[PDB]
Amino acid sequence: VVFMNASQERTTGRQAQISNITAAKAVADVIRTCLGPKAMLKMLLDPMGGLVLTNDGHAILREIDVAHPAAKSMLELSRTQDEEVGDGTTTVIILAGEILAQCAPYLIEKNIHPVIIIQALKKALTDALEVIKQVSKPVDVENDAAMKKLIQASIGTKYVIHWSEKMCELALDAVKTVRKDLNFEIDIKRYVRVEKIPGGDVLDSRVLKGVLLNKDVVHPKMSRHIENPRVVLLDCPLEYKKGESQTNIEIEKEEDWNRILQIEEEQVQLMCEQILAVRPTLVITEKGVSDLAQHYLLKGGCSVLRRVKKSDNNRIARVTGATIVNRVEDLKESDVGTNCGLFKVEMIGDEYFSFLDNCGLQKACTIMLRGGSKDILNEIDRNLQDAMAVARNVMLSPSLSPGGGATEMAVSVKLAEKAKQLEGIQQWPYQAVADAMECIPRTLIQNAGGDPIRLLSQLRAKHAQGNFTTGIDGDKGKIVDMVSYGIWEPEVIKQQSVKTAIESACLLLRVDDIVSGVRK
Amino acid sequence: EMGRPFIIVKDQGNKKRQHGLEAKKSHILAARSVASIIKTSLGPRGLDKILISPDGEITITNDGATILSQMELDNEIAKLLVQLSKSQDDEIGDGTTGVVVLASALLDQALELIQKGIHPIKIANGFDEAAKLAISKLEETCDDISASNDELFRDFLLRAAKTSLGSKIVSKDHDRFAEMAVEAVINVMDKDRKDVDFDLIKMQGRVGGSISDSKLINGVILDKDFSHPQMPKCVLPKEGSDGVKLAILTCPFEPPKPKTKHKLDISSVEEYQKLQTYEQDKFKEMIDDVKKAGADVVICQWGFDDEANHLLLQNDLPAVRWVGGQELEHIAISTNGRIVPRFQDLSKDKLGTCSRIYEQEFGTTKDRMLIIEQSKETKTVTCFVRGSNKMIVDEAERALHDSLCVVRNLVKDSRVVYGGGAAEVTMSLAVSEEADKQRGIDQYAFRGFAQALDTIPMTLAENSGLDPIGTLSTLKSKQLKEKISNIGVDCLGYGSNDMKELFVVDPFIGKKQQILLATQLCRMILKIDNVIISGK
Amino acid sequence: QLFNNSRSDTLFLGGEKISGDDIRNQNVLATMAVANVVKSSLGPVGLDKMLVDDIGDFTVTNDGATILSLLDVQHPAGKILVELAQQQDREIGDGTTSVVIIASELLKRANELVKNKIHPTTIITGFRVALREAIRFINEVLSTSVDTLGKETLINIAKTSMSSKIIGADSDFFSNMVVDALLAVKTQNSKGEIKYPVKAVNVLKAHGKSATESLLVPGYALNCTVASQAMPKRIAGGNVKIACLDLNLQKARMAMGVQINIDDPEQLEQIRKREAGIVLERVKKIIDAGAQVVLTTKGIDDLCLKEFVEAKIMGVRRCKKEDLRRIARATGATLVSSMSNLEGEETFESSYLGLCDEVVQAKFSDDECILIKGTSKHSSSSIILRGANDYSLDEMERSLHDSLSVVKRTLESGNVVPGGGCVEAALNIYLDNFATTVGSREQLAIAEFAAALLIIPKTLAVNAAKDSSELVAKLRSYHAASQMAKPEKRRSYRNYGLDLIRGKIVDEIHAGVLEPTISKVKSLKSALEACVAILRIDTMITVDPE
Amino acid sequence: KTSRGEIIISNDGHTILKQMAILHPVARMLVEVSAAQDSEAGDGTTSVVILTGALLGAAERLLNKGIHPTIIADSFQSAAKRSVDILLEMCHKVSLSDREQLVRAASTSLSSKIVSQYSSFLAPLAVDSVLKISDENSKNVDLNDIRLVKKVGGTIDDTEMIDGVVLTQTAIKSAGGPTRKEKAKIGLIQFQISPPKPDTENNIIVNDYRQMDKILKEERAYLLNICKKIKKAKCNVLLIQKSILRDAVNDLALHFLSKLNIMVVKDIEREEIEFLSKGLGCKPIADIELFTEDRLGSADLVEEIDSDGSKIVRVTGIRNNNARPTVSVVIRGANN
Ligand SMILES: Nc1ncnc2c1ncn2[C@@H]1O[C@H](COP(=O)(O)OP(=O)(O)O)[C@@H](O)[C@H]1O
Ligand SMILES: Nc1ncnc2c1ncn2[C@@H]1O[C@H](COP(=O)(O)OP(=O)(O)O)[C@@H](O)[C@H]1O
Ligand SMILES: Nc1ncnc2c1ncn2[C@@H]1O[C@H](COP(=O)(O)OP(=O)(O)O)[C@@H](O)[C@H]1O
Ligand SMILES: [Mg+2]
Ligand SMILES: [Mg+2]
Ligand SMILES: [Mg+2]
Ligand SMILES: [Mg+2]
Repeated sequence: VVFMNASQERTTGRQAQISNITAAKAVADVIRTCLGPKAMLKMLLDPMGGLVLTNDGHAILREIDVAHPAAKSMLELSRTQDEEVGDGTTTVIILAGEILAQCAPYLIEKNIHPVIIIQALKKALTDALEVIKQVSKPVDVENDAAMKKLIQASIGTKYVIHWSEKMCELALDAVKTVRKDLNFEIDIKRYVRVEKIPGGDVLDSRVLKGVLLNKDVVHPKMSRHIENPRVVLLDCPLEYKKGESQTNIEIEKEEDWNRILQIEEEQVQLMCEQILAVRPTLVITEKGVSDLAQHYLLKGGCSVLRRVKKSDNNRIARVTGATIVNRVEDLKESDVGTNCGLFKVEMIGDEYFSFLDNCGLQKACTIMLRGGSKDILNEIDRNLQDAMAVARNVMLSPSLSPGGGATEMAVSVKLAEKAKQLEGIQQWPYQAVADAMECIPRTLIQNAGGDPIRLLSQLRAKHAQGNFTTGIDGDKGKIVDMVSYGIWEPEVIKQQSVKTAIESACLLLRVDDIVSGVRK
Repeated sequence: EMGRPFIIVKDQGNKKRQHGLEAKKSHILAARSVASIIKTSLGPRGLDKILISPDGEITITNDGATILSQMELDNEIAKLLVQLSKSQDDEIGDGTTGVVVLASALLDQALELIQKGIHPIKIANGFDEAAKLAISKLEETCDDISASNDELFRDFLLRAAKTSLGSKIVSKDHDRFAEMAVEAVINVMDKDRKDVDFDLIKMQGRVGGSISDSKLINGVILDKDFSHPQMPKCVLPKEGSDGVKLAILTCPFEPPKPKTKHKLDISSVEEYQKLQTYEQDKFKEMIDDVKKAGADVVICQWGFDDEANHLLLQNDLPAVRWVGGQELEHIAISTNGRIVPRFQDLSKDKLGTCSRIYEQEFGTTKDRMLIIEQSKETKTVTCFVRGSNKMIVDEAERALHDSLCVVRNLVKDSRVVYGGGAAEVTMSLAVSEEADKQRGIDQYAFRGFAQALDTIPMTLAENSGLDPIGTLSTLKSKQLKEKISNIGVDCLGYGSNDMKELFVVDPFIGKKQQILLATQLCRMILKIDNVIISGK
Repeated sequence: QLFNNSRSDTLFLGGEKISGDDIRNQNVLATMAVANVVKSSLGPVGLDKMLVDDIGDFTVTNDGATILSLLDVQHPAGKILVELAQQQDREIGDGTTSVVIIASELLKRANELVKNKIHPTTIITGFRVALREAIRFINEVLSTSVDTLGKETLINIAKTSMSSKIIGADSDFFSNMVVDALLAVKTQNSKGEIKYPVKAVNVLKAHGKSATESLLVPGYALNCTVASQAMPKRIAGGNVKIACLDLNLQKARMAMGVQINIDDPEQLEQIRKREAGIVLERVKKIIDAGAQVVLTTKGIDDLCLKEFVEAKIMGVRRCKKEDLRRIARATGATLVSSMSNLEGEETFESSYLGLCDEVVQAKFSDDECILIKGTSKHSSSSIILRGANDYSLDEMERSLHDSLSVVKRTLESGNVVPGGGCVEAALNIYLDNFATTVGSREQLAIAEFAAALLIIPKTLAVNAAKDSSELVAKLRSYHAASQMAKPEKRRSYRNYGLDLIRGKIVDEIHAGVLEPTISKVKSLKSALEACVAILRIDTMITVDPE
Repeated sequence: KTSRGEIIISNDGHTILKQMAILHPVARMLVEVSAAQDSEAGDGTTSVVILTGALLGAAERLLNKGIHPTIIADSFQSAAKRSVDILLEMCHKVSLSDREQLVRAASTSLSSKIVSQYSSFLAPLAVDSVLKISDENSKNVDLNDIRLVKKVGGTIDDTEMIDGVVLTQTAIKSAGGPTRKEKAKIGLIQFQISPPKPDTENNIIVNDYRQMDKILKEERAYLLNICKKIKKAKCNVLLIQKSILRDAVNDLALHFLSKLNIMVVKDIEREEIEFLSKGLGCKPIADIELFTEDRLGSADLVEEIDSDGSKIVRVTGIRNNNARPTVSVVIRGANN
């Protein structure tokens, strides 16, 4: 009989709560060294063989296979922070892992029901958002010098801090190019193109507005340099089109077979005449190009590029302003790309690269990153996406909050004053969030080589003096305020980090049993 | 189960449990398989069965006690019927095949009552009350034969002998077997015709010759021959004599030695020469003590050295060697002698007396066996059986053994009945008559016990090729018309269903145990509910 | 239990056949093994459970409907409660946790009733006669939906369903969303009868922010991606025309199994050009009609994408068939499978186009959805859930789905009963005096039926890690005195239940906990049929597969 | 529990013996004993098995008593024939239609069935089903006219007799134009509705691009001309056979029928036409030329009621009133 075929034996009670808390703490313990400007790096080995070396929180979690079911929920928390914002993925797990670590001596010790704690976690979440809103100050979003110091917040931890002066100029012009007036700037990562070119120097880089294609020219006579280029995008292949009806031709007369091949040559010549009506200087298609259509376009000076990526055509239409039209009969002068210039094919031994330079507010840009190796170049790509994600929340809302240990401790001090005034059953779980916000500033000291005992003891005494700007230095470990050094981070990063940790803690505290063998 | 192994008792999956109606059906069918085997061998028209032993030896018998003893079974209910016939053979020794058929007949009638919703204890309570009503009824019908003299008392012993000799192999010689079985008790018995000792009669089988050579010999039959066979085989007494003066000695002929381990140290040649004379003086002294006592044949338990072969040959003293200790007890009883522990205690009053001591050649080679005869009535009777097959010599032992068990039961006073199915029919109608007066819930209990007693007469009609319906209806109609209980089934078909004219006689103590062993065993079987049988 | 029975003695069966009390003992263990799961999940103090497929994915499900669906139970009688939990979703939609615990308790207490030798027909009759009086008693103790001046009902109706769920602490925020969502999607049929098409409210999965910030969409939200990126992302202005077409816009082969044979080679090109031209004829009628949004069930070929960008029309492909039917009624458009009419001519009529206030496509956490708001003809609603991960939103998806079914029963039938063990405890005192009248052998069967309903209020206190006796003993004090409360409101003594948070007995009307009356009628009848079928099985026969 | 996984709980002894596989050769003969009891009388399949096993137990003791088996067999046949005349004197004849004798005998015949507690409204249900077919010749009363349709979900208390023919399958709903139909004529379509094709392989050759313009119009004109003849006869309900060989419905055909608000239900069993034709009083139409108003029947209400997830199509009333009617009962229950 066996009754249930899936986990007929059951683990319930405190045994299931310990397994959920211990596994959740193990997720945050491995990334403790990944927090702070002195943070180390972690290397990951996939079954495919590709090596990923980074200090990013999300990149470490998603590439590790965790057999513990409840600990897998910790792996998806960084995806929520990465997809919505992209910055702060490491502090989410450290905070959420510390909550369950602090909430452990309750169900076992105080015997407090989880829902009673959940009601306290929701009330502490509302008060935490108010403290973060009070410590946040607005700044000018149109100041270019002010936004350069904000991008350096996430760069200070990353290895690109040496190039930070150069990297901020790359990320600033990239977000400003794709943004447009309409929900405010509505910028999207899909419009920003980051191309990875092995070799070169990181110090030498530039933001290019256009699309960088690795495809070569289809014919040697094609001019690789055009003063005033004209781009016309065509989804239809220049090869002879065949009907899907599977038409079978019965040939009887001797002149019927010779005429079929001639008509195939006349239509290819006819489709070229429809293109030459607007006289484009450039031709770009996403499919193959026949060798017959190449000669007819040599007289008009039409450079043809074949097998272009589908998503790249939409990025060409933004910079060049051309309209994608599948049929050659609807081609008009308005559909021809305009304002584009500086078309040149630079010769590099690895691949042929084509350049575009722009002179309907949506635009696109292609950032050319030159690293020392392919794997380091993969790191700058990830560091550039997180650098541009910081400028997004600054343009969405003017609110700007402190960082580096000041915001986390500013909430813990406000939670200590209200805790003593509750005088009830919810007083114990309400104090768990106050001690949970201390892990982030404590980790910054442990990675800096300082003494967390004496620094955090005097740190809480400073916040009681009425100033919320007191942080923790990452190098010297000084208690000096963050206004002097200039660490500031968007409030959205601080809000999404606290909201995700509270919602995740309430999920794992409600699991009283773990069963397997379902095989859905 | 909740997900954890639940084991109350070690070897959980090995042992099985039976309960409910399926547990009762398996117990009844287990007895029906044993019954249908025994029902074929019941009655003088029955047939024997071959018993193959794991060692290769075979046994052919119809005896329910012997068949079930060597039978390898599995179910424990069928093993309870094994000791049922064993209980019948050990005490009474007669009716071993009838207790199995009667017990299964009680279980067959009980299965029909269980399906009707009757509690098993109510079924067992009805069989216990019906068993005493049948015994008390047959006890009033029988008569006491003790008023007859010793001349007629021998006739009643010949009547019950010929009945027990039937149904078994070599039943053509039963006429002479019945005569020899009674004469053994005539010679060995108490003067008051009571409490005869059965152990004084020994059963000694011999393989060879024919069955017609079986005869009674009063004395001791030993497998050992005369030592140093230069002496005459047949020993004859002196012209005038009181007897042969048989001597029995449990001490071998040796120079005296301590029982404890001893060390005899000879420190000089003179001490060694004295041992030479001391050696021959003892062998000369031991042979003179027998000659002065007048003894002739000397029996030794441990034998003797070759020194005394010629010594006893000069004095014409027969001697045997390596006689078992159990046989020495058998020798002193026949000759009425006394075992002499040592030559210093040897006297003429302790010597045994028998008529003649001789040996038989038997077959071609075989072995030499000694035979002793008595000149008058003694306390020892040895049975002598011959046969042309090893299986015949074997079964004939227990065939006459069971015949002696019937005669020794007749030694008990004032118990006799007539067999041939006349006892079961008389006791059947007495139980069915009480069922109409009692009524109640036990009315069906007396019916099941009455139908079970009629199975034995109906089984006799099956082996004889008769109609069990027409035979049982004739017996029941005869007991209602007339009070004579002597009408029964005839499997030999000589006519005259009256048992008085056919002389068939059975012991009442044997028939009384058949009802007691069958009823009391079914009372325990019907109480069995949970059956736990461990795997072998 | 104990030692296994012998295998087919004289019965000669190829499978296993067990008879006697061993079948009814294993049938109880089948319902008790599946109950211990559903037990700890009952009540606001219940805790969620995690099921694993061994493939690396986990499933968090509070209610026993999906739990018993995922867990494989090969026991013949164990599949009854599995199908019963799956059934409870079909009729009422809520109560899958209570129907399994009650049905398992009816069989548990009946296991000692058969040891009395009482025949199941006496046990079944005792449960049915007590049920006929129980359904009538529930209709006597029901309360009207009028109550005070304002509604003060539908807000409290949802709060009861939000209990036992992770969003139960946020139930105050989600109470106004469920009520406003069902009232917008209401329809009319049967000449005045109002119907509530549950599942018409779209449930979207988004990441980030918090569950408390989830915004109720005043209209339908379609989950899909934009056809071409060159199309305008936001469409403004009033009277936005929407076209819903079930016809393929991609180029398709001529007929199905025919063959195209061409003799004159000059017609080889002209015949192929017509195949691509017929497809664009249906697009030309849409552009001239002024349709801003074109919704297509199947995909859209690149031939139709160039006409939508030039005309500033938003195309949408790969639409669900059930999603477009709700868009047609809400926006007022008529579903068009093909362009044709009674006449032989083919043309497109402007009446098939809908109207709304605004059409905008929102993108949050890789989830792209088109927000259709301000439908003039018929209003609609959509709920965008935000949580930790997809599996965290899987429980929130079924949490709001059960809340839509509870509110539906209160609007159709205004009769509601208080929760927290009010109905289960009130039926005990009513059946205590009723069993003494019948007597004979049915008095014990009715008495055990009233005690079997006590498992629901007692489970609340066990899962709360508190003392169950003091809560139940004080509970009976109000109900035992309610039958004897006698006429004269000053009666009171009724509609009281357990408060698990504060550990006190308070009025459920002022506490805001109410449950539909029809939920009690369908639960007791469905839980009894599961117990009746089990009590009637004398022998289980299992045939081995060939 | 069967070998394929199907689990059947049956009180009837015939299904108990049929679903159970017996290894003994003679013990399987009892399975066919209940088959003869269920095929002729239909009641007493459990008792006839017990009576057979009881006679074997009584004849078992007769074998050891010296009676030949043929004598035992000939004695039972002589006693069984005498037992028939015993019941002929005790039985009492009843009137053609009596509510007292038929209802009390129907509820008693249920006995241990689970419907015994539900027998209150079920006893008149089985009586009124047979009373609709009355004959003086005492015919076997074929049960094909009585259709018991099973639906998953609900309770047995909801089981009631339907005043008209019920449809097991649901509506196509692809077009789904009509929600509900009142005073409609139910049609029966034995042919296929599709673009014109022979039942055998055909070929269509297109030699000119202007020919395809006439093809798409004429393929829709054929489906249009079919809807014209249906509209002239005012047939709002159509029923189409499965037609696995040729497509029964088409997207172009369902759009034409949606304009006229004609409800169509497909995937109907072929053997159910006798229940559809006699119950609804509608002559099946196998040809578009044979379609007329005289072959169409009449129905008051044709609707599909979705209750607790269970969708069912019911028809209320039949105005034809032909020689003999049919019985339609929908069965509901919690457990399948
Ligand atoms: N020089 C520094 N001094 C003090 N704090 C720093 C310094 N550099 C970085 N930090 C803090 O360390 C944190 C690490 O940020 P980062 O690694 O980019 O993502 P995450 O915050 O998810 O770990 C930042 O939030 C920042 O406040
Ligand atoms: N020659 C005979 N005539 C009539 N009845 C006999 C005869 N021999 C045996 N019987 C009956 O058969 C029964 C069984 O006898 P038998 O099989 O010889 O030994 P046991 O009594 O040990 O089974 C006895 O009860 C006896 O009454
Ligand atoms: N706020 C509350 N206070 C007390 N009891 C409640 C409360 N909410 C629900 N209950 C009780 O919990 C039981 C289960 O409710 P619910 O979770 O909505 O159904 P299910 O457990 O089937 O999902 C109900 O019978 C109700 O009486
Ligand atoms: Mg960062
Ligand atoms: Mg004998
Ligand atoms: Mg619920
Ligand atoms: Mg019946």
